[PDB]
Amino acid sequence: SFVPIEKLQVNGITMADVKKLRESGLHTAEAVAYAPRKDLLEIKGISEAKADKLLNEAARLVPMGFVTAADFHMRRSELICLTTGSKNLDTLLGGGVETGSITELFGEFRTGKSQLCHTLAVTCQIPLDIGGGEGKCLYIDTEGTFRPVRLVSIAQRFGLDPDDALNNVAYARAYNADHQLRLLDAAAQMMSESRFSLIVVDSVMALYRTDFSGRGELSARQMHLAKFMRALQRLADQFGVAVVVTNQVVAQVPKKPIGGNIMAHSSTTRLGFKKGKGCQRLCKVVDSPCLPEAECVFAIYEDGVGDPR
Amino acid sequence: SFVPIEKLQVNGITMADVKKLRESGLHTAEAVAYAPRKDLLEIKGISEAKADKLLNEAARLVPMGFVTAADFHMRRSELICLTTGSKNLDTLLGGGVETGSITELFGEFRTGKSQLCHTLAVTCQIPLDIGGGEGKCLYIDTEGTFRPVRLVSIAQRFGLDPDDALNNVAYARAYNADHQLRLLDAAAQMMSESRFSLIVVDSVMALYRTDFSGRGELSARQMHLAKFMRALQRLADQFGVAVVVTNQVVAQVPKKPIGGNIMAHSSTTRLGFKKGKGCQRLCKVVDSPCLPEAECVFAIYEDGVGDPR
Amino acid sequence: SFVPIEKLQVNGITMADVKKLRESGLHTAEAVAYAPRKDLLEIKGISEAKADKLLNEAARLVPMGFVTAADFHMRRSELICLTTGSKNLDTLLGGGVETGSITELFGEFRTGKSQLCHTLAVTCQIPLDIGGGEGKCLYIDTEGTFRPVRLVSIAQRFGLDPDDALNNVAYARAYNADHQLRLLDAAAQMMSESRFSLIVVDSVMALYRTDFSGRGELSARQMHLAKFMRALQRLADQFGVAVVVTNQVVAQVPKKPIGGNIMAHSSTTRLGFKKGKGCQRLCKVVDSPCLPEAECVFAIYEDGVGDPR
Amino acid sequence: SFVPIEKLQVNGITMADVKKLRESGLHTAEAVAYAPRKDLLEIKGISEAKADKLLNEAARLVPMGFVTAADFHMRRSELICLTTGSKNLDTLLGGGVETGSITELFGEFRTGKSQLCHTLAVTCQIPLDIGGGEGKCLYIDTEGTFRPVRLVSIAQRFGLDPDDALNNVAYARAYNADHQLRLLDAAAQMMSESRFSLIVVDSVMALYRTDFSGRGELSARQMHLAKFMRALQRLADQFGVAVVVTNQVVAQVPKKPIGGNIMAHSSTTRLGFKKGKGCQRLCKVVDSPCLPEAECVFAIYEDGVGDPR
Amino acid sequence: SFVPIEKLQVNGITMADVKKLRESGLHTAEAVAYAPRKDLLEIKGISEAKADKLLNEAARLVPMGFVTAADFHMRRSELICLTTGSKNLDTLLGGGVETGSITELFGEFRTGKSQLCHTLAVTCQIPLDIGGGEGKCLYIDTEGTFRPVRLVSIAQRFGLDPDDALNNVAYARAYNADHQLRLLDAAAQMMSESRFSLIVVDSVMALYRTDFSGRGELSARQMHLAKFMRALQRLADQFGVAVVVTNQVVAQVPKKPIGGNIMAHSSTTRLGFKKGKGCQRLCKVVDSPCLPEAECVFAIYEDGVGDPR
Amino acid sequence: SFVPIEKLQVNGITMADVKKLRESGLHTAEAVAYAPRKDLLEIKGISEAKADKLLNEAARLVPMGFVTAADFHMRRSELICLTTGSKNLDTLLGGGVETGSITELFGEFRTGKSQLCHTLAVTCQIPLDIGGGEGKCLYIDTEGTFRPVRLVSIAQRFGLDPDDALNNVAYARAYNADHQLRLLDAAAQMMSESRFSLIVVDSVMALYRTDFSGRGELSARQMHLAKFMRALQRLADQFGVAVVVTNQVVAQVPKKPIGGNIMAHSSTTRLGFKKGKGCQRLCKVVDSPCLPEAECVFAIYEDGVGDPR
DNA sequence: TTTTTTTTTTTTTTTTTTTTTTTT
Ligand SMILES: Nc1ncnc2c1ncn2[C@@H]1O[C@H](COP(=O)(O)OP(=O)(O)O)[C@@H](O)[C@H]1O
Ligand SMILES: Nc1ncnc2c1ncn2[C@@H]1O[C@H](COP(=O)(O)OP(=O)(O)O)[C@@H](O)[C@H]1O
Ligand SMILES: Nc1ncnc2c1ncn2[C@@H]1O[C@H](COP(=O)(O)OP(=O)(O)O)[C@@H](O)[C@H]1O
Ligand SMILES: Nc1ncnc2c1ncn2[C@@H]1O[C@H](COP(=O)(O)OP(=O)(O)O)[C@@H](O)[C@H]1O
Ligand SMILES: Nc1ncnc2c1ncn2[C@@H]1O[C@H](COP(=O)(O)OP(=O)(O)O)[C@@H](O)[C@H]1O
Ligand SMILES: Nc1ncnc2c1ncn2[C@@H]1O[C@H](COP(=O)(O)OP(=O)(O)O)[C@@H](O)[C@H]1O
Ligand SMILES: [Mg+2]
Ligand SMILES: [Mg+2]
Ligand SMILES: [Mg+2]
Ligand SMILES: [Mg+2]
Ligand SMILES: [Mg+2]
Ligand SMILES: [Mg+2]
Repeated sequence: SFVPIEKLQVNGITMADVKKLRESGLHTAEAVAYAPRKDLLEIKGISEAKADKLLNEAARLVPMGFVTAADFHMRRSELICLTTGSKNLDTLLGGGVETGSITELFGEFRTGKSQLCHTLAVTCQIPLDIGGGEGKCLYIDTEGTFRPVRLVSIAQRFGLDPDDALNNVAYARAYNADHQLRLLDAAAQMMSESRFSLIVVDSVMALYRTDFSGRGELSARQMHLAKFMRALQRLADQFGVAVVVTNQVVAQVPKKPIGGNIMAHSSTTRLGFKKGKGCQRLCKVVDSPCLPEAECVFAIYEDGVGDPR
Repeated sequence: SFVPIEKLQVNGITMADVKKLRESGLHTAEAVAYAPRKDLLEIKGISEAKADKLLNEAARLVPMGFVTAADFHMRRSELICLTTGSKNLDTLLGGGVETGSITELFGEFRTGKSQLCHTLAVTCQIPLDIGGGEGKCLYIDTEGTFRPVRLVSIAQRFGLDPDDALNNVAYARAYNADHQLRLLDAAAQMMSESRFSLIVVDSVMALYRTDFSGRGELSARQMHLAKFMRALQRLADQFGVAVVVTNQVVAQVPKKPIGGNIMAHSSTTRLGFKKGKGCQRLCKVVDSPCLPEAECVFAIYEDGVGDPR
Repeated sequence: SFVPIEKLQVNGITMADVKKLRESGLHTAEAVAYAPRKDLLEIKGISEAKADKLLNEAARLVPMGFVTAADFHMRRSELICLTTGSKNLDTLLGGGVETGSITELFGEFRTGKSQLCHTLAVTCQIPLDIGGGEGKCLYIDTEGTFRPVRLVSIAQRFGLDPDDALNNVAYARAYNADHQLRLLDAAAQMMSESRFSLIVVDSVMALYRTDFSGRGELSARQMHLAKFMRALQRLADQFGVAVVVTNQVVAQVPKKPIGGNIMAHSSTTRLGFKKGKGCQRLCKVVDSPCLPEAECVFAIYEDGVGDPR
Repeated sequence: SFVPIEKLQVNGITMADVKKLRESGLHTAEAVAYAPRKDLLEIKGISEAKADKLLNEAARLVPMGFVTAADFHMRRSELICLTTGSKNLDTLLGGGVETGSITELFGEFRTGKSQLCHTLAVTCQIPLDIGGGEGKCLYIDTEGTFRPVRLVSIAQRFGLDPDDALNNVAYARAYNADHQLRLLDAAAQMMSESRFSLIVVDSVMALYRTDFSGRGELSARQMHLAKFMRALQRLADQFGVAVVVTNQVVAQVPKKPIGGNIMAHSSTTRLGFKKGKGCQRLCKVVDSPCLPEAECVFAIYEDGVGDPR
Repeated sequence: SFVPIEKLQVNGITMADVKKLRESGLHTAEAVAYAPRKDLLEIKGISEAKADKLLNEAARLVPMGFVTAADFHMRRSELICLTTGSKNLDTLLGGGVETGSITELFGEFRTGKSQLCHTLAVTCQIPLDIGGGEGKCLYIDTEGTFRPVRLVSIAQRFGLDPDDALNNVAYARAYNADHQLRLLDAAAQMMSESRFSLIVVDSVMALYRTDFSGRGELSARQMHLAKFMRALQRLADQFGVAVVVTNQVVAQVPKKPIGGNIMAHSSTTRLGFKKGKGCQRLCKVVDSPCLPEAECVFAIYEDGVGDPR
Repeated sequence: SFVPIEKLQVNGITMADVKKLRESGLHTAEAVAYAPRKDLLEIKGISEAKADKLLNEAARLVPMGFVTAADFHMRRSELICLTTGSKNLDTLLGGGVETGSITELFGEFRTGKSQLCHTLAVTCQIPLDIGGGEGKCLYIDTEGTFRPVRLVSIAQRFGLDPDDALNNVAYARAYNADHQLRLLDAAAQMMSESRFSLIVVDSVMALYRTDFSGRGELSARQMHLAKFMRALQRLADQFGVAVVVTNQVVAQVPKKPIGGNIMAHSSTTRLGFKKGKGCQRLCKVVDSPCLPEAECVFAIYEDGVGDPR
């Protein structure tokens, strides 16, 4: 899928240089190709001359030019989608959650945002012919609501062994925004050794709310958030995984999501959740580059997300 | 349990540094590990190149990284749950009140919110064999309804010596929101010396209602409340105690709890109380990450909360 | 349309000099005539007494002097306008999108900026008698929202063949600001071999946000952006194409476009988009040298941009 | 109103010397009278002795000495002023735009700088008894915003014939700063053959911004600009025309014009524009040798600049 | 006042010698006394053994030797001082502008430098009792900002007849630096026939900026400027008049006057002007041999320079 | 302190020879003894015989031979040292300005060079017990900055009577370089009839710059300057007075004094001035035969040079 | 064989928050 970063060791580029690059956070040749020159010179040990040759070798292995739209159409026809467990939602989304972009879920409390993430963390492991991804899951939790018992219950409905299902999920907790950003380097390091398919951030704005307080700290908060979103997009470009994030709401003094224009402009797809009758929930498509606006109904059960019975 | 803060005395850090840190409000190595760097560059005497040292230390002692979900599942099966005195309530809660998270109780007047807190203040001192926690209780009051004469009667039912029961509860009264926030530092200091198991806040919104008035002060109220909730969650993370808070209701213009979206998103479990016939009452699960919705019946007697006769 | 650069090989200029000029990014005689002397001296091979000869010959081939306003009036009556697919919008613009200048579209999320670009990428290929351009399209994407499926649906409505329509669009993705500026040399190389009529940049400011962070890098950011805008205008002068760019908005601490005074002064026409009822949207003329301020309504359908139904 | 340069061949000077002078860029006897000797001894062919004869002969035809202030008052009380189409503006300026000096207009985008230039290009042709000039216009454009449709619309309001109006304006487009300076020699050549009354430069600093970049090229940029301003003032002295230039603004890191101290000291009159309500605009006098500070209001209509209802 | 030159005609000196001296710019006996023998021998028709007697004579008429400081104090106590029209300014300067020395004013655009010169050109004619000088004014303008209209208004405020005020000012315009130096011979010739009391040079540095461009011509520029300043001082010594000159500023790449050390060392008094609130301006003493540093406030009105209110 | 020239009257010598020598400019036997025989030849009236006799005489009256270093060391102990009015300066200079040598001060404009000379002109009359010289002062001015009011103010601070203080200073003004050289003969004649202690030249290079312009005339300027400095040193040797001179600076294309190597080698002590905060100034030792290189601080007040508070 | 001089010039915006309270 990607080009190993060891193939950049020619014409006087040694292994110590590659070790310095890995210590900086780059783990593939694509990561080197996508970075600007001013970024590479902020590493203690990389002189101006090398920074040029490094950029010349990477471009020979990673294509960056012009193609026709027919070629891009053919390539895009081969991306896989992940099933949500509900037929209504799969039809509404055009197949499921798609790899290579960012999907956002928002709503008020107990509307079902964490249950769907739990369901996807299982369906990302199953065979491709039933809507799976045949990969692993990386889960980052900023609120403390992750529950392995739900995973154990869900894995039985899809014919899995609970031991392997629990072994194939990597989990981490974050305590402030700097730690939240720091964890992405470890994620990138782990992604280059085995095959993953999904990343979850639940939720993305909870710690920013209190780490920066009031007017007078707004600009710095928005700048930090923009850096985080750019890093997530770069990971999706490098490894071809799906990315899912959650968000909270506030009242207009009737409810709207938080994070402002930075949040609104950088998400590929946006979905809104609402509370229904009993165990039923309502879903609406709020933003998309290729889908119309519409609505549907789903339900929460002991074994996960499904269709109303 | 935790790691003493005195272990951050390896290199270039003197007892004066730890004294300054303890002045700032930190009494554990976890507290230093969980704080952002921008927060450390605010204590007179710590400037730079030292905050970066205290951060490198306490990460070797306190883990912050990825694990498997099977390890997390094994660790979570060791948490303690405290009995409520009623079989139906314990069955509905999946065991009782669980350490490490936040539970909220809401309802209209004389629905039984304070009697349950009084009963929990006793059940947390008894041995783990019968559903206790073998620890002390910290009780903060903002309405003036704490009555030590109920504790004597309740303790006489569980085979406790009344004088020991009364000596093992710490009590404080608050007069405004700033005082309420300030008491938490003293709580942390006390918890770093002896062993505690439970914390009660009764009630959390009573003083906010009158300290801030009108739409022109609404934004400043919610930020203060968010800071308070974050501090409570940090204490629960540090010491592994249970946290219980109470809340009032209002009319729509049929009744809903006060506090807005900050309150609704920051709580882990939510329970609603209603009035029944005679001494009986009804309880309902309104929000939870691993339990379905259901209801049961309990009763109030001269010896505490129990099952209907 | 343009004078080929091979006509400059006279009176001592050989093929090696033209090869060096081409490698430096010049592909037409007009490009040589528009460059200052200080620019030519910075190319290896051109020393002196040769740049002067090149400039004299280019001025002989390309006119740069005074004419009467009647001649310019006659010449400007032969410019082509491209239809947007909506009659209200075409009337509001005096005919459509005009070749030889720069048009800017700004608004908040999901207001319809990318859908109009997709529609224009098809209408630039149809015959002149129905508002087409009879040429090819070049598309540069910095956000990853280009979707070939919309082109098939839009091409079906205008009587085009989908395979031919997909073969006549050239597509490229950019990953940082240096790469974005670099792609224009390849664009200029491609335009001198076959006929194009439209260029799209979607969007112009997305990567500048994160590549330059905070105050202290603001001047360098603005200077880089000024260079990019000047290159776009030079391409429009050289080849007689239409240029369309998109832009994001920010809050005033009620919304305004980003990019400052450089962006405000560099654009020829400026249009603002707003969200309406259902699938309807509103457009407003914010700046123009020959049109008054006015407003209209348009709509988004499965087959593109059109009039309300 | 000027002495032809053919009067200098009296005793010892021939037609070849005058041809050399004309090729170097001198077209009147006043031009020879105002040039320093070091400049004359720089044309191929002209040596000493001859360079000493011309300088003497010119002094006999162009007076350079002391006079009384009463005589200067009498002469200055016979200068033409050009109407702007608005009565408020004419009152604020003391009659209109003054021949023999330099006027500068600055402001942010779409504040009306180019519309007033378009109106003046028409009013410079009408008879003297209604505020006109009975002359021709020369227009230099560095941004590409010149539109003859506005001229056709404006000429009808004043009773002119549109074909005559279009035949009496000379137009040129500049592509870099060297070309911009080079066009003034052709301007002088043209002005020595027919009667003109106005010159427009719109705008003056647009190409300097990008032709020189950064700290290391600031001195050369300012020196080039000083030469351009001196040449403009020389033309105004030579032929008795009015000179109008436009300028852009930047933010103070609330807005100020660009060009430094050279521009600020070189202009005779300075006016600032601001955006009002609907089609209304505000004008302020920022610098002048004989007028106090004050403000007024004007408006833009389909037929040019006028009074607010 | 001064000793006429005709008195030199003794001991075999004819009128032809005196005419030859007058043709070279010498118009008094003090001028011949102040000149060195080397300069004298550069005149055609005056050779050795003639300069010997020319220098021997004029030493009996003009004294050049030693005296006591008390006598010089007595002589200096009889120097006229002109009034600026403002009491704060007259107090800050010790009485007004002093005859026999050089005063320089510097500042940025529209700080009031030319208005004060216009006011002095009137106050130099009023009787000695009210602070005048009872003489004529000589005015040299290099920028083109002289306005006789202000003189009428200013004269109406001091009880003067406007026509006589306008007839008592001599005005000249300079077109390059050689012409600027040439005009001083005519000034000296005029001053030997009628009584003058003030000389004005408005922007002594404006033409030097462009006449010598860039490094490589700096030495010649400074040498020419030094000659001009020396001639000004000689005139002030010869006729006992006051001398006022103006100057521009540049940015320190927070502003400083131009001209270098040659200008800084040859000015007796230096004053800096700054912009205030409304029509108010601030003045500061920057250099002087007998005054301390201080500040004051003045204002500009339709009748000239005056007190803040 | 000197042998009168009238003491050289012996056999073969008459009054006419002494009168002729006095006319030439020799006033003491030391001057005749120090004059090489070649010099005593252009004096019309003395060719041979007389010159040899005069040289033989004054050898017995003035010692010309070898002495022990101890005798010279003892004789050097009877040297006066004038106070500068500042304690820091007196400490840095080792006591004050010393008689018998040459001191030079240099710096930029308004650095305090003339104020110190004014103060010395007064302190040179104070009694020896408090650092005086009990003599008169000779002042030569080439710029026109001498102000007796400062002397009157300074006299009171030291207990002197201003009427008497003004009568003990001789003042002269120089108009060109030849006159500047000529004044020294009169100075020497004056010093042979009364007791003087100080001599001041302010400044020494102001007229040389303009009397000799540019290259080609160089080295004649330098020969003239060398002669002037040799004459100054001869006076200092003859009469045992202190000598002080001033100097200007130029920029290096950070500033350096003017005069070349002649001035650099001829001076005995060199001091540099710099501007400080408020009325404070900084002094630096740049050259001295027997002193280290240190710094100091002083200030200027209404009564002269003093300590920085 | 000889003997140093003399300063200049401004640039360029960013970025949302947060519910209240029964009546006959
Ligand atoms: N085992 C279970 N069986 C049925 N419903 C459950 C179970 N666990 C949780 N739920 C339901 O899921 C809801 C919580 O949804 P969640 O995704 O945690 O909300 P949020 O949108 O805040 O993330 C609760 O209303 C609860 O009733
Ligand atoms: N000793 C007691 N015996 C029986 N019932 C009691 C006793 N003390 C209080 N109660 C009951 O408890 C109720 C008070 O409930 P409480 O928890 O204080 O209400 P809230 O929900 O406002 O906190 C009263 O209705 C009262 O009847
Ligand atoms: N196939 C389709 N049919 C109908 N509407 C669509 C279709 N695809 C996208 N849309 C609508 O277009 C809108 C997105 O507009 P777009 O131009 O991508 O926004 P932006 O202004 O951010 O570029 C969405 O609201 C979506 O509902
Ligand atoms: N034909 C017209 N009728 C009415 N208003 C017009 C017409 N043409 C242009 N305008 C108005 O003039 C303004 C453009 O001002 P302009 O002078 O070009 O700006 P700038 O100050 O940038 O030069 C626009 O806001 C536009 O609405
Ligand atoms: N008749 C007048 N009445 C009031 N103020 C005037 C008049 N004429 C000129 N001014 C003011 O004088 C100022 C110009 O000052 P000036 O001395 O010309 O500046 P500079 O320092 O550039 O020479 C302007 O700001 C203007 O407002
Ligand atoms: N009477 C006074 N009171 C206070 N300060 C004065 C007085 N006279 C002159 N000065 C200060 O002395 C300084 C002039 O120093 P001076 O020695 O003349 O400079 P230079 O080094 O050019 O000769 C000025 O800055 C001035 O402020
Ligand atoms: Mg939630
Ligand atoms: Mg209650
Ligand atoms: Mg968008
Ligand atoms: Mg504009
Ligand atoms: Mg000015
Ligand atoms: Mg000085």
